[PDB]
Amino acid sequence: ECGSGNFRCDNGYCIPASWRCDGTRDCLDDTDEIGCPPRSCESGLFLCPAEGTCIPSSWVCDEDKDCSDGADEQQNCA
Amino acid sequence: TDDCGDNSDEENCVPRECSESEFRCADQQCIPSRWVCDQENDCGDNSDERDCEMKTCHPEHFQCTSGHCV
Amino acid sequence: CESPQRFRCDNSRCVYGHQLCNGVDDCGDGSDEKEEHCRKPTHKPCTDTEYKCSNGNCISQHYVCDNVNDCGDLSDETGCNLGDNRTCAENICEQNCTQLSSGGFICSCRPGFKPSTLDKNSCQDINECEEFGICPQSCRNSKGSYECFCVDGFKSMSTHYGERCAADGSPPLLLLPENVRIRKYNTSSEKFSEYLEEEEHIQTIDYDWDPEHIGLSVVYYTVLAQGSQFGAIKRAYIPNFESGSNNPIREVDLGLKYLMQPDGLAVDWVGRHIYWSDAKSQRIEVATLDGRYRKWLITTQLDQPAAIAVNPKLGLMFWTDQGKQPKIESAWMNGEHRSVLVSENLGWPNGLSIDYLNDDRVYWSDSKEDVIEAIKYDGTDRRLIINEAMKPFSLDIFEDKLYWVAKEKGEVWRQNKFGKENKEKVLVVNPWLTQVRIFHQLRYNQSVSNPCKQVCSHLCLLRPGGYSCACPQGSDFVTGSTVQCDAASELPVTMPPPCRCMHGGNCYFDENELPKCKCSSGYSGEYCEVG
Ligand SMILES: *[C@@H]1O[C@H](CO)[C@@H](O[C@@H]2O[C@H](CO)[C@@H](O)[C@H](O[C@@H]3O[C@H](CO)[C@@H](O)[C@H](O)[C@@H]3O)[C@H]2NC(C)=O)[C@H](O)[C@H]1NC(C)=O
Ligand SMILES: *[C@@H]1O[C@H](CO)[C@@H](O[C@@H]2O[C@H](CO)[C@@H](O)[C@H](O)[C@H]2NC(C)=O)[C@H](O)[C@H]1NC(C)=O
Ligand SMILES: *[C@@H]1O[C@H](CO)[C@@H](O)[C@H](O)[C@H]1NC(C)=O
Ligand SMILES: *[C@H]1O[C@H](CO)[C@H](O)[C@H](O)[C@H]1NC(C)=O
Ligand SMILES: [Ca+2]
Ligand SMILES: [Ca+2]
Ligand SMILES: [Ca+2]
Ligand SMILES: [Ca+2]
Ligand SMILES: [Ca+2]
Ligand SMILES: [Ca+2]
Repeated sequence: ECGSGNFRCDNGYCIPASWRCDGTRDCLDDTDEIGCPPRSCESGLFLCPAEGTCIPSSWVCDEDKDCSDGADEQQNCA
Repeated sequence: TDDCGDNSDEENCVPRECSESEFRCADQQCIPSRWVCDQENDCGDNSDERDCEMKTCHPEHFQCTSGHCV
Repeated sequence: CESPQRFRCDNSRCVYGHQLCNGVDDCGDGSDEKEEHCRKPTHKPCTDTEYKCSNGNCISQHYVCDNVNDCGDLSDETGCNLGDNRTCAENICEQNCTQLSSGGFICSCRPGFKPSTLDKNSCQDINECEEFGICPQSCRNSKGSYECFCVDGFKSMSTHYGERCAADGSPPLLLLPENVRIRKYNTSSEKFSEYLEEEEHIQTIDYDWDPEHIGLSVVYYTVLAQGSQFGAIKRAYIPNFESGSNNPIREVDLGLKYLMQPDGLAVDWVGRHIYWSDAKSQRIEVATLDGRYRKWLITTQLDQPAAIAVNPKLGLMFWTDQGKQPKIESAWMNGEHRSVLVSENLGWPNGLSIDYLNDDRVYWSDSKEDVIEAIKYDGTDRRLIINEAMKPFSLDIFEDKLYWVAKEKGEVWRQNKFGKENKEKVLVVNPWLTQVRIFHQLRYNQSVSNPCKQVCSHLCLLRPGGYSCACPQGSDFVTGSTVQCDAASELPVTMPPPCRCMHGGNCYFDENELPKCKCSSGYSGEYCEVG
């Protein structure tokens, strides 16, 4: 084990906490960017996960392929 | 080698496989394994001498710091 | 000289039938190749008693919803719900609701929309951005509309036969390697200028844009093994400015000894590593830009590794094998997750290039099948771009055009990169020509941050969304650690000072061989910059 401020990767190598959720893998098993709180945007809007921009309830569930993933009509419109 | 006298044997020659103690040269030729990194050009273009900082020698051979076996 | 069958030109001579606006002046005043009467004079108004259908097919209302297709795409039958007890005022249809003569409401999807496929009387917007070559650089979707926006560093410039976006800087140079010399060529100035000379057995070229920001890029080049002497990977500065012949280029070997035929070389500008593929050694390996810490990367199932490429944005390397089993394989820069992209309908895949600015699409040149094809980086949507390419040897992509070398002709050829239009010839050089490469900064995105945290001891290779540690060949990690390796570190290699005389003047070696310029008329400074 190591210090309180160091996040431990499953293999035993422990990295600083600042490198959690930093946008880059650092663990060989990617665990520092896995299990990390996903992005979100303000009320009535949605973030298309594939490109990461705020889109409105005009286009989520507009019956068609408004997000770059094409997936709103099943992943949002459940 | 031209044996017939008219190169009949060597025409359309497919290079042979190497056997268990032979190394296949760059230009598809087989030589004794003991000729690899022996401080001499045996494959015609020193292709045997290529990149032997990263291999051990035979049990009875001493290895120079340059990778050659003596 | 009657308009319905003969084009009456301005000079009072008339032109027979289809010759009007065919691409060659049959009139003799230039107006034969003009818009006038030949180019789109009428746009077909149709009445309440017709439907001008989905594709412009105008058909009588009696045929609309009669259960017999006139329109071709069956759009005169779309919906076709029937009963005079029904009106458009009940609003079943999502958008262009209309009333028919028989049996009540009938409704079209708006131009730029198709019927919902899960139901009739409902329509989706077409995502036109999925169509290949609909926009030059970027596409944004809207309800039956889109925009051909282009990314930062590209000014929108209206052009002939469509709009494109400019280079926002100095016109691109081509690099043209021959066995004895590398040559430059300004695509706008259209002049050769001297560069690396008195060399021998050159084969391939890549560059790093201005690593020290002192206004000098560096090109890496390969020398083949000859007779009984090994090859080399060597590197030298090249001016980004207009200077040449007056600047003695000094070659330096990286010291990567035991090297035979490096037919493929690529420089990772983000990871500061150089990737090359030795055909004779049957491997593709990596080392730092100065030639230290050599590590074999991929050594299995390689017959004859051809030209390679790297995409630091996606952390994916690409390479081609032109042996008995031709294939195009991609992998991480670390060397894990090796996979085969395309292995069918392949001849001699010998030149490969990635379109960074267009969905990171991959193009390659086949010198045996005589074709150039493009595939998405994951390997779906294969389409031949240009055929009858006269055996392309090498290719590179820049702006809205694709460049290649027609090998035995020694010619450099150019074409729309989306497969449209017709081929163009740029210039003619020796059959010793072995590449074309566009020397420009927009060609390699310089604002791609290296994810490495300096943690790695010797090498910090890239991988998708991160990095990884490695150490030279014939060494291993210190037990229990995945960062430090037992091999002794080596100091970085010092590159000799370059010659820098921009607007003119001649370089000169002083007592300690430091370069110095004799400034020309009307210019001053240590490097003759301002005057
Ligand atoms: C070369 O690569 C760089 C990235 O290394 C590209 O820069 C990014 O381009 C996008 C395009 O629209 C911008 O949004 C990025 O700005 C950033 O956006 C995020 C949200 O997605 C914000 O959190 C940031 O604050 C910032 O606004 C931009 N990123 C950076 C670091 O510049 C660039 O487009 C690309 N260029 C070419 C020619 O390919
Ligand atoms: C390639 O040619 C172009 C001209 O077609 C050069 O661009 C000009 O270069 C001069 C050099 O003093 C500048 O002052 C001008 O402003 C440039 N004009 C344009 C249109 O931008 C370019 O420098 C040449 N490049 C090389 C290396 O030869
Ligand atoms: C519906 O179709 C007609 C052609 O029949 C067209 O002129 C009109 O603009 C469309 N409606 C809207 C709201 O655009
Ligand atoms: C060293 O290389 C020689 C020659 O190939 C033998 O293969 C030997 O077994 C190797 N030694 C070790 C310890 O791997
Ligand atoms: Ca991290
Ligand atoms: Ca939608
Ligand atoms: Ca030998
Ligand atoms: Ca004509
Ligand atoms: Ca009909
Ligand atoms: Ca659209």
